[PDB]
Amino acid sequence: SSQIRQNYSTEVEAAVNRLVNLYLRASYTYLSLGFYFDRDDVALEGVCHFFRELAEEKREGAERLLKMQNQRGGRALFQDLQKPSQDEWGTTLDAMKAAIVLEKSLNQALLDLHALGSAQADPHLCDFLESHFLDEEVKLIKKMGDHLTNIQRLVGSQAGLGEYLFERLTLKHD
Amino acid sequence: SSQIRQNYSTEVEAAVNRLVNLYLRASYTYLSLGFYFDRDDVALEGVCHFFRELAEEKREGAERLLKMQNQRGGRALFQDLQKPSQDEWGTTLDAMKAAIVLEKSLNQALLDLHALGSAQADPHLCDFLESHFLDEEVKLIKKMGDHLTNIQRLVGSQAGLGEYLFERLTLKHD
Amino acid sequence: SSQIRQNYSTEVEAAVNRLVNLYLRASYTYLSLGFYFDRDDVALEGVCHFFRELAEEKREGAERLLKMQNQRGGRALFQDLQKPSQDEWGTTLDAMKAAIVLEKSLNQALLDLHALGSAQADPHLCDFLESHFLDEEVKLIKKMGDHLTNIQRLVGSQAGLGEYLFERLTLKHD
Amino acid sequence: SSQIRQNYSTEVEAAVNRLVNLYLRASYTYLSLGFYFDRDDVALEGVCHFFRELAEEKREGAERLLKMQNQRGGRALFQDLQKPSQDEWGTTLDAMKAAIVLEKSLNQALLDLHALGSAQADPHLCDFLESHFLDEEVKLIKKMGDHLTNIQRLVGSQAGLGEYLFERLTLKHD
Amino acid sequence: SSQIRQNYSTEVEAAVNRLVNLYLRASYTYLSLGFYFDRDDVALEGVCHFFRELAEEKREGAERLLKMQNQRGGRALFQDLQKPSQDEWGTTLDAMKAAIVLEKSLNQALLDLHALGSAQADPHLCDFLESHFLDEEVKLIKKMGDHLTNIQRLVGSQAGLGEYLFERLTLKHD
Amino acid sequence: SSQIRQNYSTEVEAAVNRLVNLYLRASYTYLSLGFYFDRDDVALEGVCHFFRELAEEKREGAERLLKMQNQRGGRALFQDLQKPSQDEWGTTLDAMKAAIVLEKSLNQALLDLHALGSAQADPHLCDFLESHFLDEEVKLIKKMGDHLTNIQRLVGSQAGLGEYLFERLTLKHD
Ligand SMILES: C=CC1=C(C)c2cc3[nH]c(cc4nc(cc5[nH]c(cc1n2)c(C)c5C=C)C(C)=C4CCC(=O)O)c(CCC(=O)O)c3C
Ligand SMILES: C=CC1=C(C)c2cc3[nH]c(cc4nc(cc5[nH]c(cc1n2)c(C)c5C=C)C(C)=C4CCC(=O)O)c(CCC(=O)O)c3C
Ligand SMILES: C=CC1=C(C)c2cc3[nH]c(cc4nc(cc5[nH]c(cc1n2)c(C)c5C=C)C(C)=C4CCC(=O)O)c(CCC(=O)O)c3C
Repeated sequence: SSQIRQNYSTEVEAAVNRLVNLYLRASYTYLSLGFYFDRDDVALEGVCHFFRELAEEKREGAERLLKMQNQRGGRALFQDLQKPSQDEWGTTLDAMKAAIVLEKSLNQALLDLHALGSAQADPHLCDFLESHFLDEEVKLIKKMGDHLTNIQRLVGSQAGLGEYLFERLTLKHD
Repeated sequence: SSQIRQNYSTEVEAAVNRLVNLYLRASYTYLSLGFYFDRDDVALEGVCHFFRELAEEKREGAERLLKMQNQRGGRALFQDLQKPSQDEWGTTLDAMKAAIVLEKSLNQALLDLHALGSAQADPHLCDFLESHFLDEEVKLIKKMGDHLTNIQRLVGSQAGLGEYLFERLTLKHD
Repeated sequence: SSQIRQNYSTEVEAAVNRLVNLYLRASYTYLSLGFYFDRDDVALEGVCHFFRELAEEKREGAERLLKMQNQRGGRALFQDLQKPSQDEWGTTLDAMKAAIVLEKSLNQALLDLHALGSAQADPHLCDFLESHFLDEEVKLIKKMGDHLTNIQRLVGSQAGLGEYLFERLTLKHD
Repeated sequence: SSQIRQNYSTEVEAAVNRLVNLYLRASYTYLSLGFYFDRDDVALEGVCHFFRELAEEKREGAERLLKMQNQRGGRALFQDLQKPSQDEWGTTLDAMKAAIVLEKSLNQALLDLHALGSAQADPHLCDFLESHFLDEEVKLIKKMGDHLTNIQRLVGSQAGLGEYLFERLTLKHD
Repeated sequence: SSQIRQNYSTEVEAAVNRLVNLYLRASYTYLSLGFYFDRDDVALEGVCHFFRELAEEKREGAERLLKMQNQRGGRALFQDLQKPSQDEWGTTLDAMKAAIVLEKSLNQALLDLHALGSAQADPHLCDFLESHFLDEEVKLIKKMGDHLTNIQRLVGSQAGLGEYLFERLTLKHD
Repeated sequence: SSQIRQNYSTEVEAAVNRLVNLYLRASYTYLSLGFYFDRDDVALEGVCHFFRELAEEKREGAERLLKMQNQRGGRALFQDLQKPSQDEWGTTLDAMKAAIVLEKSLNQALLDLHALGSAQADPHLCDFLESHFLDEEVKLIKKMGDHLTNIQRLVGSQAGLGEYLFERLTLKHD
């Protein structure tokens, strides 16, 4: 019995350790996506950059859960990281559609972990979770939605030009 | 046939893609190691820091291979990342002994990829590899060896004090 | 027998003097290309600029081989410079397609000279060559490939607009 | 019929395109001369420098004619560049004697093109030519003459010492 | 078996330890040469300075081999340093002729050690060697050759004046 | 008879030339010592640094005797430099014990040369010697003695820890 731990349920840490593997594996899809747009036959650098910073952000979410878990008297247990679920990612459109989903998946996770953190009454969890995680997750998921409208409204006329303009003026304007 | 690729063998990229998975999985052991020393019952922060920067360095080596591979006309293929090969890591001594090895393993890899890069005559590979990889690898592997002498010469008297002094004055002196 | 020369084969310099004429004549195509886009009936200034700096870069590669050759005890022998192999260069697309090739041609040259520099064992050559030449050549040949994807994805819808946007936002964004 | 061209005779551009090839080929002799004094058995660096900047100046004259020609509605046509007319260049004296001549040759050209530009009444030509070209050409041809007096007055006593002093104190005094 | 060493052949270090003694003994000739021109009956300070900095440069090459050798798991073994092979060094001409040779001798050494470093397949050696050693060695050996042309072209008229001018204006002009 | 020399005995210079070889060979032991503590199985960097600066200091003493000797009308004659008298140097304790001695040996030399410089009446010698040499020699020999007390008082309990603390806090405190 680690002289620190208090109010930390064993399921609350089992959930934190799956969260850790979720962030690490979403971080994996993001670099998988990134180098796919650096490819010389896709050549869409604005997009690589979008995804390479996302990958970082996710590794950050991971490191932060690891740190809070050690701070509560948890035992960070690691599992292996499932490889990305597709290799060629298509259009920006399609890449972006895979993305907004990986993000409903992780927000959903936060949502379920936050709940177990309350029905199994857990005060500073039902705050550590929302302040960094729940919140950024909503901002990120709106801005991902706005991107889709935009690339859809563009890439639906003559599509190749839509992709270009979008990466040239969206990641170089706002 | 990607209009870019020239002098890049298919085995040279298969090797680069295993190198990518080697760097990613060594990056995995390093964060596994790091959070283990942030544990409140190990409490050796100097060591967490050592390993958390190493983990980064390795993710860097990875990103750099991914980037050169896309630059040669390669197809970065990803595999899943094997989980760390141990969970509790012991003493700094033992953690450090696991480390100098993960590093002979990756240097050995560089060594074999560099060789296939020449017996299958490959000019800017038999330079991209040494300038970042081969070289840092030697500096890193000496400094890891010097650490062992030091922690061995300390942690062999009354061991607990050796661990402390070493993390307090080595990661806070040189 | 020039009191300097050491380990420098006569074929290694014959190759360096063809390399010199290759760089000088690729430098020639680049200015030929450049003034063609300054033409008032092509009017695509972003492109002239692309090619006028390339022409310089190549004259640089040339001067540098001349200098290393005098540094090894070689006798720089000059030949005349073959005029560009086409006069009107078309579309940016077509101009760009002529380009990525002049560049596989010179990289191939570096590749063959580097090899003769080793099968005829030649240590500081099998380094002078890669550090400036082999390496820049790969970076240049990727970025030329990325350009093609981009102008192809644009100039394939209504083509005239593709050309315009590409020169306006690519050479004025990244 | 290019919607720009006005008062530009076809012979005025044929002359401008030979002028272009004259500047390019004089630029060729100058680098041929330059690397000859970087040779370790001539070793006269002050002189290499003299000629390497001259070579640039000439490439400049060339680029400028190309640019004015595109500005008048001309079609810049390129020809190949005749290799330098000698390989070993001797003494500074002799190198310098080859030089003052390549310069009467190009000034003579300016002189004949300027004339056709008037007997075939051509107003902004019979100014573009003198402002950059005719004028610099006189200053350059005096200073080349002054150099000859000087190296002749020196290199006529015990000659080797004359060469040395001249390159040491002339290109390092005025 | 030193826990560090990897891919380092025993002959590769035996060669590195002779290299160490070569650099140390060339460093010895250079100070032997230096104080000979500080002599009040030679009095040629520009030359002492030339050689005293060369001596340093060589001690540097030595220290650097010692450091890389300890970095590979080698055992730096020292031998005694053979005294300079002449005591009075003559003219600058003669001093300089002894020099360009001590330098073909060490470049030749680099050349042979680099080769054993490859026929006995050794990746980060066949780079540590060229980046500092092989390369500087060529630049140094050209500039030494240029000096000879110069002092020969001077010291061949009335010789005493040639020596003076050369040390006064070469080591005080470029 | 060198027109400079005055009051300089031939034995005074024979002594200065042995002094030169003493400084050069003590400079040799110091680098021999230095790289021994850079070894990855000794790993005591504070000590390498101690000895590498000592080695320099000694080369300085040497260069200074060479310079005064040329200043008096002496003929600096060189001899070869005897290799260090031991290869593995042990403990800091033992390394340090070899050191304080190489220093009584050179101070003793200064002492005997200073004496011959007076019984063979020699005014500016019986000052050049004490101002740089005799004096620094006493300061150096006290501080070497203080080090011994300290490492002895430490390395006599559990010895490995004594070595560590001493190099960590002595070369990083005062
Ligand atoms: C293969 C799946 C993974 C992906 C795609 C991934 C992606 C990243 N990991 C990063 C940083 C990092 N990743 C890190 C440990 C790991 N990262 C790992 C796996 C992944 N990490 C593994 C395995 C690790 C252990 C679990 C660490 C420690 C950092 C650096 C943190 C720091 O200190 O800056 C960055 C930041 C790059 C930059 O320069 O902006 C990315 C994009
Ligand atoms: C072989 C005959 C040639 C010689 C000797 C020559 C010499 C030169 N060309 C230069 C620059 C240049 N030369 C250039 C295009 C060419 N240059 C070429 C042929 C020659 N160019 C060819 C062939 C080209 C096309 C006609 C360009 C574009 C520049 C650079 C202009 C700029 O943008 O700075 C420079 C400037 C070097 C410096 O660093 O100061 C020299 C000396
Ligand atoms: C093998 C025995 C020797 C040892 C161990 C030695 C050690 C040294 N010699 C140095 C500098 C130097 N050593 C020098 C000439 C010699 N040095 C030589 C032999 C030795 N020199 C020989 C042989 C030389 C001629 C007698 C010179 C000229 C310098 C540099 C002086 C300057 O101009 O800075 C330095 C300074 C290193 C630094 O970066 O702080 C050390 C440690």
